[PDB]
Amino acid sequence: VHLSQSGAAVTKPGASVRVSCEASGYKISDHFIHWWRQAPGQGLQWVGWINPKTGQPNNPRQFQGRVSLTRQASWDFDTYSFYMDLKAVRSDDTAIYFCARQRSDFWDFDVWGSGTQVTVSSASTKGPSVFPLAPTAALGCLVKDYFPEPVTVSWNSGALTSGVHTFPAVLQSSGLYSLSSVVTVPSSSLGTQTYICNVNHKPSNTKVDKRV
Amino acid sequence: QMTQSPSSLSARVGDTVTITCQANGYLNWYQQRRGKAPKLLIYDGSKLERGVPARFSGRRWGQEYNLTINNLQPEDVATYFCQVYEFIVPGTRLDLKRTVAAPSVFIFPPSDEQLKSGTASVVCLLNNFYPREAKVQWKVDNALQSGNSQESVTEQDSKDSTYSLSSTLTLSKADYEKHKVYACEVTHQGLSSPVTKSFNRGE
Ligand SMILES: *[C@@H]1O[C@H](CO)[C@@H](O)[C@H](O)[C@H]1NC(C)=O
Repeated sequence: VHLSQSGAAVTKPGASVRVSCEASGYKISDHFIHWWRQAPGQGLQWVGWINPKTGQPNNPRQFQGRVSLTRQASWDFDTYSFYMDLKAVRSDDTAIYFCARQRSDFWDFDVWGSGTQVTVSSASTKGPSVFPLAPTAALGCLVKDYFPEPVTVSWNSGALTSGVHTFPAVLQSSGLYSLSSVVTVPSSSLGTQTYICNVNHKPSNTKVDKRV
Repeated sequence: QMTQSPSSLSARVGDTVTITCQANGYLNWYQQRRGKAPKLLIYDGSKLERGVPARFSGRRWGQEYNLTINNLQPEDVATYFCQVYEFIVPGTRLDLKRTVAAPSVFIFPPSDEQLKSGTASVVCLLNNFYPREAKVQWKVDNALQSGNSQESVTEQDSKDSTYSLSSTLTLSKADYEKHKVYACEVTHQGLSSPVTKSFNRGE
């Protein structure tokens, strides 16, 4: 009994975004599918349910608003795709969206999708720009002004892992992200060792490799 | 009308922790790992979900629902929450307790490569401290900056059970050069006295 969700989505404010949930592995017709959403550092909020048998969502048109829940039956009935359409998006909508299965009539949710990030930002693709953090002492790299998430940071092409902290990216009023990656090492070994953070940003085939 | 207590728990491996909600109805408890989807631990007050260690259990008495974890393990580090129909409490962070540890503190002046871009970024690093509550203060020439700061913190470290925190003071090219002393002053439990690491032009 399993639920797989679509990949991360990015969209400009005022547009529409679709999140998909593929269900398989049981009598799918027999269980409601709920959608939940989780804003950064926050608790879950109910978004709605849909009945797989009839396609009936919890709010009827007159109440649905900016969200519309749909299904399409993979006619064998071994598979079903469930959709969450969000129209006229805004920053508020930025969050992880989960589909989940209602087991009993009483809303115990025993299976969850892995979740889908929906990032609504004014901006669009940009590779990051990397500046060094120069000095047991500490050294690092500031990975600044990229979009969208994510980036991967390694040191000495993966040969250095100990003492490495790669922090969560924060967001700026710029509307773009900045994160920093750091290592600590004994006050010696400096002049001895070549410290090189390799940064990657898939979305933009950016792939700098900077030294400290 | 549903509440949960408390908002944060630290416990030692092998210890027992209890988390309470106030609520009404068919209630379920979930575990959620920092970065992941919830996992059902108990349904309907006290029924243990198939496949979950019996060191989890739940007690209803009136409007009080306890979730109890006995013999706490390293994989129990997560957020826990209760849920009744559409309503899900914000939940309790549980972390593993360890000996108190003051932050290794450092500062990082703007890179000149970057000043070439017009934006300057000063960085502060608090490294490997516990417990996780902390306060950074950005001071320059004893001026107290009160906007213009980001903060980011790591998850509890799966090895040494510490946290780390990075704080980025971003300010324009001009207003940077005009001042001299840049200090980072942080206050943490494990530190007898707020301590500062402070630079300026001497390099
Ligand atoms: C919950 O635990 C608290 C503290 O352990 C205790 O006083 C109370 O008996 C428990 N509540 C229930 C409903 O078992």
